[PDB]
Amino acid sequence: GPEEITADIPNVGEAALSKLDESGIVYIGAEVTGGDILVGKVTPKGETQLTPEEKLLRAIFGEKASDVKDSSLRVPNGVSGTVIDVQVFTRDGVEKDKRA
Amino acid sequence: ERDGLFCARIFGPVKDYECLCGKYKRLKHRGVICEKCGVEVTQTKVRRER
Amino acid sequence: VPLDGGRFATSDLNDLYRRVINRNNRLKRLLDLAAPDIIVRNEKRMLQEA
Amino acid sequence: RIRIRLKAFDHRLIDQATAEIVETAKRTGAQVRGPIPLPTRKERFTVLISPHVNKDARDQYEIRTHLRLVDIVEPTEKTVDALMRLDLAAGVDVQISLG
Amino acid sequence: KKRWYVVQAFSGFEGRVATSLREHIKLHNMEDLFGEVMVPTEEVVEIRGGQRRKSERKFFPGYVLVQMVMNDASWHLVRSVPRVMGFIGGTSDRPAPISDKEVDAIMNRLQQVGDKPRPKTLFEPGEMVRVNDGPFADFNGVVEEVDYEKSRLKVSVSIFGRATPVELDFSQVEK
DNA sequence: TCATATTATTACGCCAGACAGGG
DNA sequence: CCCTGTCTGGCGTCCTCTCACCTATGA
Repeated sequence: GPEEITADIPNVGEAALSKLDESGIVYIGAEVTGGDILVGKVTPKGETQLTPEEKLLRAIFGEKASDVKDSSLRVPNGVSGTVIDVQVFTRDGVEKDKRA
Repeated sequence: ERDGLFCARIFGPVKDYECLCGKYKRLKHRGVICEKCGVEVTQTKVRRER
Repeated sequence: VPLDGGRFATSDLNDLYRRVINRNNRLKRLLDLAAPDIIVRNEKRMLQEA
Repeated sequence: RIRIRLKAFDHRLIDQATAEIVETAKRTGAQVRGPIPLPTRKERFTVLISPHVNKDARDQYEIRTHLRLVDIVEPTEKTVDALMRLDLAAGVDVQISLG
Repeated sequence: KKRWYVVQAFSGFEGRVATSLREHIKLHNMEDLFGEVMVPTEEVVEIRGGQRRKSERKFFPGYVLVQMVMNDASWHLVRSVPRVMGFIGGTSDRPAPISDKEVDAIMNRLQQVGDKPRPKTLFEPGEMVRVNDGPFADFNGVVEEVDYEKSRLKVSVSIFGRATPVELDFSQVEK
């Protein structure tokens, strides 16, 4: 399947996601450090060993991703900064999310 | 594609102990080769030497 | 190598081996179906040059 | 078109399966036909419950085999293959058939 | 008397080379110096077949056969036809015609194109067939059943665990 | 999408090493 | 047959950093 830019992201907690909005993209103005998350991005994994819970979770939300593989964009290790401008370009047909 | 330049039954599996067809993945089940794709479930380092 | 654009800009070796295997398979088929000898001379010249 | 015949003894389970397969279809492809319920087979059985003799003493059992007919009108590249990895819950015999 | 010669074209533009060659003949009106032009024949698709459609038939590997005579004017004519490399022979001064003793045996083989042939084949369950047509294309499986009376090999998508048993034609799937 | 298979520029500077030509 | 122009191949500095750009065809 395609990828996800949304902020419902595995393996992360409050301390990473406090600097993102409700749709993955960092704010305009958030002064970040070297190694935070700017854009949250997760790619498909798979069910493989679909267990009773895994099979029940693949028919309750109606989504098949599920845990996903973190591939979020990060600030390269060493540089600080202040996010001044965010561009979002969308290939036509794709659902625009709330920040686009 | 079997059996072109990049192969699996000539040169070995792409993933370690990961048979192309997939049937052997036990620690007490090593040495036996595959029957479907006939890929000896071994290591991918052997695609550097065959 | 992938170039992260859906395509593989291949290395030169796979291109060369692919040319040898194309020309060799066409020469096996032309020696199979009894081609006239001028054409299989030309085909062997092409294989030698590949 | 891909006709899909779900068969199971538990009806709730079969329902769950059907919904699952619909979900599978609908994200990848488009225009899923729908989950059509066919008639249930109520295969009954009578048996003598006594060791030796009492013929009016009986237990009547039955097995309710439920049928669910799901159809897919447009088989795309992505959709059909999606089912390969997508196995359904145990105790539900599925039967896909394209054309 | 017009003898045969072999022309090399850019492989893939061969029908367009043949058409441009006929047109250059009827432009420079050396009509008495060219007989025919033979291209991509002896079709067979893949295996067997008794219906139409199918297509994807090709034997000519890039060579164009020309009934011709040899003057240097006609030689310059054929090499001035576009997308033509040159003749294939012993030398480039006097290029080589092919034969005539192997034309008698080739004539009998061309007359038996469709009269009485099509030899039978066989198959077995192992290890697995290949599907390249319909939604099952790009998938492999095994033939649990092989109806030789209906010419239909029963092969299941064989999904890791429990797949579904479908029927594919011999040409629809590959061994 | 899945096999088909190669043509219309020149403008370095020695320095060895092999080759046909000729007194 | 021993000089000889002439032609063909084979060299030509290490280390690092930034950027862009990547085969056509096709019933």
